[PDB]
Amino acid sequence: MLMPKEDRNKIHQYLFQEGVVVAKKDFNQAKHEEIDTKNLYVIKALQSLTSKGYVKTQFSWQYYYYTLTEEGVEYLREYLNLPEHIVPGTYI
Amino acid sequence: ENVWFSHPRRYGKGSRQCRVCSSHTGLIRKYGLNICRQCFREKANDIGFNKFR
Amino acid sequence: RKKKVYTTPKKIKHKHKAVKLAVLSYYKVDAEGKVTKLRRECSNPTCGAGVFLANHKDRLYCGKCHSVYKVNA
Amino acid sequence: LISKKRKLVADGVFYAELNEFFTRELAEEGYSGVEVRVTPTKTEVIIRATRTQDVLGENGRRINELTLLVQKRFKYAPGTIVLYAERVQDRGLSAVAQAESMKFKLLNGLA
Amino acid sequence: IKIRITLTSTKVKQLENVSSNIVKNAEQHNLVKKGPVRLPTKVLKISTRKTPNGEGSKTWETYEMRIHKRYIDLEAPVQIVKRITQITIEPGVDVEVVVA
RNA sequence: ACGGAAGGGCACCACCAGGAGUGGAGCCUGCGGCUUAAUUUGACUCAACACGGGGAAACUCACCAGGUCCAGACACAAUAAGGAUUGACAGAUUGAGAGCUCUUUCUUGAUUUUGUGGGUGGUGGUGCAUGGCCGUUCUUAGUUGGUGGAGUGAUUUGUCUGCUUAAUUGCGAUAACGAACGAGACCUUAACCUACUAAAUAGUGGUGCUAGCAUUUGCUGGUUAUCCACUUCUUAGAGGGACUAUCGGUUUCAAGCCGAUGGAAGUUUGAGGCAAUAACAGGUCUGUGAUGCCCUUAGACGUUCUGGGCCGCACGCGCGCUACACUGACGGAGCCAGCGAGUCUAACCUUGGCCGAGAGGUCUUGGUAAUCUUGUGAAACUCCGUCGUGCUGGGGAUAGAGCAUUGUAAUUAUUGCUCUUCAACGAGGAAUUCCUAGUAAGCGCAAGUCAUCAGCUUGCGUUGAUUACGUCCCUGCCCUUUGUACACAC
Ligand SMILES: [Mg+2]
Ligand SMILES: [Mg+2]
Ligand SMILES: [Mg+2]
Ligand SMILES: [Mg+2]
Ligand SMILES: [Mg+2]
Ligand SMILES: [Mg+2]
Ligand SMILES: [Mg+2]
Ligand SMILES: [Mg+2]
Ligand SMILES: [Mg+2]
Ligand SMILES: [Mg+2]
Ligand SMILES: [Mg+2]
Ligand SMILES: [Mg+2]
Ligand SMILES: [Mg+2]
Ligand SMILES: [Mg+2]
Ligand SMILES: [Mg+2]
Ligand SMILES: [Mg+2]
Ligand SMILES: [Mg+2]
Ligand SMILES: [Mg+2]
Ligand SMILES: [Mg+2]
Ligand SMILES: [Mg+2]
Ligand SMILES: [Mg+2]
Ligand SMILES: [Mg+2]
Ligand SMILES: [Mg+2]
Ligand SMILES: [Mg+2]
Ligand SMILES: [Mg+2]
Ligand SMILES: [Mg+2]
Ligand SMILES: [Mg+2]
Ligand SMILES: [Mg+2]
Ligand SMILES: [Zn+2]
Ligand SMILES: [Zn+2]
Repeated sequence: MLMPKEDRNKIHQYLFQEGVVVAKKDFNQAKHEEIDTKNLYVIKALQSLTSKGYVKTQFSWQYYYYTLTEEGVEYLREYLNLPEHIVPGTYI
Repeated sequence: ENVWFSHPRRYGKGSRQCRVCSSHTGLIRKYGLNICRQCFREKANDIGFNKFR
Repeated sequence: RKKKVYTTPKKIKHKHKAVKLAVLSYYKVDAEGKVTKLRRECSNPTCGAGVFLANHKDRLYCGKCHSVYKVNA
Repeated sequence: LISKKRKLVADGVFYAELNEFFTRELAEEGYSGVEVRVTPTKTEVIIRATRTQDVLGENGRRINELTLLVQKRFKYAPGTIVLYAERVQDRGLSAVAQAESMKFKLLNGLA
Repeated sequence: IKIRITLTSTKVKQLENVSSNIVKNAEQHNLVKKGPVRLPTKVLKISTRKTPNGEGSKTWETYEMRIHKRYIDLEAPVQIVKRITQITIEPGVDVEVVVA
């Protein structure tokens, strides 16, 4: 789906910073929380991420819990052009 | 377009839906839990409602 | 689900695709001189003198104040 | 600033929702229930499973992401919600663990 | 100091042992108190049809949740109040303290 | 399994003796049919028809007339920064400041677009492909191994002649013994506790201060920082209490049953909750991000927007509500409940004051609640009157006009209020429903759905009868015996 690269990088940097992301299954919400982007934008971008094995989902009462894998964190690392082992959402 | 999904949903059955199954019919709005009656029948034991009489 | 005969006019009429022109960005060409600008641009502090105003008729149309900046010079 | 009735049904549906969430993703870890203890300064969620090393992951990475998930969904402050894992005893005396083991065996294709 | 402790649970023996250890600690510190006043148990009732569809006999089902509420009024300084709210944390029982 | 076969025992979803009715009228609501662009659809004896928590203006919504959009992930191929593609003022166009599309050029710039595969969604189909849930068989007492015994075997005994019980509940009998599930036990609730713990978020008494009358002490009241005392009433928690106790009858004289006394309670104390095996090719894919398969998947059956429809009416049925009047209608006064619900990043239950005939409005106030709404000052009821056997001051349908409230929007009146209109109905044929005590019936109140809309349902309390304390005649049910040419089983 078409979306500006500004908001794509917003979704991706929030995912790389936190490691998880919730998206209440409410299209036409037009304002996600934790992120100033559309809920439809973040949901569909994450779905396109899940399809290429990077991140997994759970619906669980219309809520779309997403958590990313190691392929996801390295792909987001090279996508955002960050140093090797900069910071995951996996601190001790 | 902005007009798409323009219609107000401030009241009526289109304003509410089941928090579990997103159904519009059979809502239990008592005590602000907003579950359809079937899903309430399933989840009542772990919500904390029980049958005594 | 019997059938749909399409009693509406058979009017599959999908729009343009931002019609494919040739090369663009025509400011001016000046032989061994500095080039001026066609499409005298918008008067917003938001537009940094890079966005053309269009001119169809009776008005000029903008890109930064993206719809409403109507001047008749 | 909520009435006590709505508060108690709120924690009821909260427990039910997180139990449904945990039995959805933690099926292959022997998730056999969850318990909540709200407390001054913190609320704790004690998961009772069998494969505690699998629900923890490497250095608690899965516990960390689960805490972050429930915090993001329930709008808790970071740190006010904590999760603990627990190797449940008497695994045979747990209907859901035996049920999910049966489910996984039948999905693997056992008679 | 005029503090009030309110317990607003559903588990009656959990609430009862919480209140009993509260009052024995209070009388161990020889504190004045209005004892545990037990408010009326409020029953939250929800009556539904058993069937998901419409047919059958019109059989109804009433799921209830009893809520038990107690309150104890204390006059005791801030330090014994702080250890009182540090202690008496029971699972499934909600407590709150108000002052003045 | 069935019998218009027998024996025994049961049930107001059976009857008896009755009660209140329904069926008759008007209206509300559901169903069929008819009509329609659509009048979405499921369910058809109990076990469909005020059921889908289904009281639909829009949403709901699935149907109809039209208009958009894509939320077609991902992989591969093609176009391609001399640009893939997106968006847009105004005008035409359109119900429509939907660029939807067209004119005109602007804008953006690898996210895309086109094709292929492959997905995704679907209140689309299949409840006869399913899971789960529910209902029913079936509110009755029934069901099953182990080891023995009988029989070639299917199978049977155990699980039974009698007597008893609400009950394969027990006494007993006995090729059976010992068990299990169900019933019961259990749990909740309603009744009792002047015995325990307590309590300005429940009360009571006294003390102060204070109002009125009598005054002679008194009677009736008010009073939050006037305190003091208590827990009878109120709330709870922990317990106790009834086990058919005692007595008298009756029974092989055992299980038990009947009567009386005592007792708050002597129909397993009352009412429920839970409730076995085996099944129905019961219902539900329209509760489910529960689902296999099939269909569709981009001028889509996805989704959303506008407007209709689900209410449409020659008719036929089912739940009900109003009544057909003096055991009454109306007008004044008198005046008593219980179950419950209620606002936070919202605008809920509203007191009180004022305005308004009214509905309602406005200014404030309390309450996240045993504290405030709320003593929910409910209605039926009672006492005084008016009326007067007249379809009448019964009855209040059908209409016209106006005033308000909810909502974006009320036109096929959302409801409420005012005035006017003032119809059938004179107690209901064949038929047929429910019911044995605080039960029927009458009476209203709260909650559910809910922005607004109860004639519905779920509960609550208020007033409170008659008639049985039985039978198997009808309708069925359980067990035994018997007959069968039945086995999808009369
Ligand atoms: Mg009888
Ligand atoms: Mg009779
Ligand atoms: Mg009648
Ligand atoms: Mg029956
Ligand atoms: Mg519509
Ligand atoms: Mg509609
Ligand atoms: Mg659809
Ligand atoms: Mg079936
Ligand atoms: Mg089924
Ligand atoms: Mg044998
Ligand atoms: Mg033999
Ligand atoms: Mg045998
Ligand atoms: Mg006084
Ligand atoms: Mg005797
Ligand atoms: Mg009983
Ligand atoms: Mg189903
Ligand atoms: Mg209808
Ligand atoms: Mg009915
Ligand atoms: Mg009167
Ligand atoms: Mg009262
Ligand atoms: Mg009259
Ligand atoms: Mg009958
Ligand atoms: Mg209502
Ligand atoms: Mg309506
Ligand atoms: Mg209804
Ligand atoms: Mg014969
Ligand atoms: Mg045959
Ligand atoms: Mg015949
Ligand atoms: Zn639901
Ligand atoms: Zn500008």
